[PDB]
Amino acid sequence: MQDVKTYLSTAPVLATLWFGFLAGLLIEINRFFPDALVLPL
Amino acid sequence: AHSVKIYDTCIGCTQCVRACPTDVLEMVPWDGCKASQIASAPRTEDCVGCKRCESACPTDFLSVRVYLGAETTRSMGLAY
Amino acid sequence: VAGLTPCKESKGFAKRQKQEIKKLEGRLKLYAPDSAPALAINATIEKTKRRFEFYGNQGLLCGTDGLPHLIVDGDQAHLGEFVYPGLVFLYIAGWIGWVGRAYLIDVRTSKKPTEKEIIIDVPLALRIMSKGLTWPVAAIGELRSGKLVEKSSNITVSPR
Amino acid sequence: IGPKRGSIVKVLRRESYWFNDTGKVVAVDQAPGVRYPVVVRFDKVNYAGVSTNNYSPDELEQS
Amino acid sequence: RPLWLPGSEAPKWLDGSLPGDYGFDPLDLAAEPGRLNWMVQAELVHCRWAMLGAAGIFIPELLTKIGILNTPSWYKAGDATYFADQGTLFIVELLLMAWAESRRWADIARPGSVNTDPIFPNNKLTGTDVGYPGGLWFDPLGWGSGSEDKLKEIRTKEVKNGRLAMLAVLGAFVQANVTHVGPIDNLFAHLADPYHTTILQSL
Amino acid sequence: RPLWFPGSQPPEWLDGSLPGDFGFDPLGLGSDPELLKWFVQAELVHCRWAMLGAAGIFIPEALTKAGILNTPSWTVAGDQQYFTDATTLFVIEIILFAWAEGRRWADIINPGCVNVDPVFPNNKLTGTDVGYPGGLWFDPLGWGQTGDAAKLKDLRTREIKNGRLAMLAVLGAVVQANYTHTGPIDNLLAHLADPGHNTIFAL
Ligand code: CLA
Ligand SMILES: CC1=C[C@H](O)CC(C)(C)[C@H]1/C=C/C(C)=C/C=C/C(C)=C/C=C/C=C(C)/C=C/C=C(C)/C=C/C1=C(C)C[C@H](O)CC1(C)C
Ligand code: SF4
Repeated sequence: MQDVKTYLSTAPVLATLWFGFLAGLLIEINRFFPDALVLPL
Repeated sequence: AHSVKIYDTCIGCTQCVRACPTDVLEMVPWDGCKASQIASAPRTEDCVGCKRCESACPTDFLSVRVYLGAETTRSMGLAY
Repeated sequence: VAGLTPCKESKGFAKRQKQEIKKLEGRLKLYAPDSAPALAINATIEKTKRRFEFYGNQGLLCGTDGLPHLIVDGDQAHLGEFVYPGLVFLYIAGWIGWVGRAYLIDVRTSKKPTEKEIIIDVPLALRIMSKGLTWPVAAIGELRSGKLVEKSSNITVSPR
Repeated sequence: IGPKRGSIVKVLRRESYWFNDTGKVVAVDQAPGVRYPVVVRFDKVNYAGVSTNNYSPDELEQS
Repeated sequence: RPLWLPGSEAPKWLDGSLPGDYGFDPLDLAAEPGRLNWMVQAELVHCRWAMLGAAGIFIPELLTKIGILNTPSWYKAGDATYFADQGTLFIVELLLMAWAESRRWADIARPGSVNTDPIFPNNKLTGTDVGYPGGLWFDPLGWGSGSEDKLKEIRTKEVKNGRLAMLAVLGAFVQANVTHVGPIDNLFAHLADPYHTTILQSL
Repeated sequence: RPLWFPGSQPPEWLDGSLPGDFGFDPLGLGSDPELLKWFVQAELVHCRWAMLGAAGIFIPEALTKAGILNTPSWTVAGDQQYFTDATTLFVIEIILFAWAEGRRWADIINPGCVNVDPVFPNNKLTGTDVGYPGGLWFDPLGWGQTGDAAKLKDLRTREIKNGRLAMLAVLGAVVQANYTHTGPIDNLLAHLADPGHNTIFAL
């Protein structure tokens, strides 16, 4: 974890973990709030 | 043919001569560096123009500089 | 506005709702009514009917094509088409731009500044990703204090 | 000659990659006749990949 | 001193002199030199406008619930007619806000400069600290002077009552947006069924 | 020193100083000393929540089978209707555990800082180790504060090993409900009748 977490903090893994979370969030926004063309707020 | 010019920023690192594939460059004595030598191009008519010397020059910006001018059968690299 | 009828009273927008369910109802005719693929088309129809009842209730403008058009001029009726989600976007996009700028300042004053960009320091990153919440007050604050911009005497400029 | 060894200088040479960039002086040659005696080391490489270059004292100022 | 978070180091800019200092700058919005002078003046108008805001949002609505004023709700008070036009009262306010805030703007920029009267210069404000304009027009009872330990307590009481009013007024705003009921009735609907009148039930 | 794998050499990071240390680290995730103190703190609240979990899964369902109580099964206990809705039961609990675990978050980061009661400063916790807070609210009998360290380590070892049996049990109750669709007390009595056949391979 002095070097395992260093590998986990690298540029491709952190891009995979962020965009996995980012596309995971935007899909789950698009399930409970789908077809969103106009922001009502 | 091609005009190879050496400027006073040269440190005499000799690697422009070592990268030369047609024996254009040679190291002459000089008083402007720690190595006390600068490059020169006496056989610049034999220059193909490949700029291997410019790729091997560590000085920023380059001390050896090759200007592609009139091209003859020396600087075209032909065998026919 | 701009020759566009509202979508709640548009006959072309109601025609597209009619011909979309009818396309999905004819897809439902070749399945059993309690089958698993028929539940997906039944959920598709309720997703379609939720969509058309949402577009008409937001004051969207529908043209002669029966399609909702966005007015991006800054109309008081049409704020949620461009102005409201644009300010929502620029806050999020400025959040990305402020925590990436503040990370580079935090790693430029380090021992090996290039190893902190291939290997992103997550305790250093996550302590300023929270700090990107209040970024218009920190970007114009750095603009007014002169820390946002660099003077041109310390900027690498290609020669003329 | 030179400003100082181990000092921070800014390059005034137009054709260098490190123009208006902070550099650290590592060696100044005190031999007469040398055109570019001050050896400045930079934290960033150029396109050739090197960070060591020789400049005259007229092309540097202390910053 | 007590802090906003136990076990957390206080920031170097918030040193504990300022009344109401609990080391609460997690996002570093007052780090810069010369910036914390602007953010106290910003806190002081916002806290005093919110205590003016909370006395006009909750107190006339509470007395409407008792029924001794019959004042309309604050979010429908812009639709109410008066002796003046509602659009006209905006610009007459910001001509009077152009005077009152620009006199306040010069006090933050150049302290000790605009304490004198523009017309009759014998009338001078007795306030010494920035943001505390002591004088006959603003502090006629003379409660803003005394010992520094005594003055820090009453300046701590402005902002602790002021930060509550800011949270209050920000609460009434969102309550009137998603529930469309005035906030004294939101309190009285929370003392009847507290577990069924919650922000998740009101969405 | 008892060890999980008696031929194996124990790891360097597991020196036996921790309670319940048997050298079990084949993946070596506790190699970092800073991450080991976090994982011991993670294992403590995992142990005590599972023992509190096992007393709400296996204790009242044994009383449900014996007819002592008419409580529902643990899988369908959240589906039941209460006086507070289960969506807004969470945000009451989340608010109440932002003070319970958020103040516990400071003790892991900064030891000896949240041991003083903020409302009344005279009240304090009689605890010196991270993860064992002590005081009247958490150790009212004083058994966890002993002068001798060998008995104190064994009692903390007794706490861990009672915990990790329940973390097998609550995980065991989860997979039994997913596989058998039956309460784990009823899975025990089905297994106590014919243990040769009534197993995971009974399908
Ligand atoms: C505290 C630990 C514990 C205990 C005592 C039980 C007990 C029981 N389980 Mg089991 N189980 C456990 C955890 C536990 N399990 C775990 C962690 C899992 C997830 C893999 C499951 C998943 C599981 C399934 C899916 C099923 C059972 C079933 C059963 C019963 C039949 C035995 C069998 O087939 O075992 C199967 C055992 C396993 C799959 C895992 C082995 C259990 C642990 C990890 C090993 C032993 C630990 C420890 C030494 C036990 C001490 C016992 C001591 C108190 C006497 C029996 C009553 C079956 C049933 O309902 O019977 C009718 C059933 O179908 N178990
Ligand atoms: C250490 C190690 C070493 C190296 O590292 C490697 C490895 C292998 C990785 C390792 C190991 C690991 C493991 C074994 C793990 C596991 C864990 C678990 C299972 C946990 C649980 C844990 C668990 C837990 C907490 C639990 C909890 C519980 C709860 C809350 C419950 C609750 C409840 C109740 C009461 C009843 C009701 O009616 C319902 C409910 C509501 C449901
Ligand atoms: S490679 Fe460049 S610096 Fe080296 S001797 Fe040749 S011209 Fe001079």
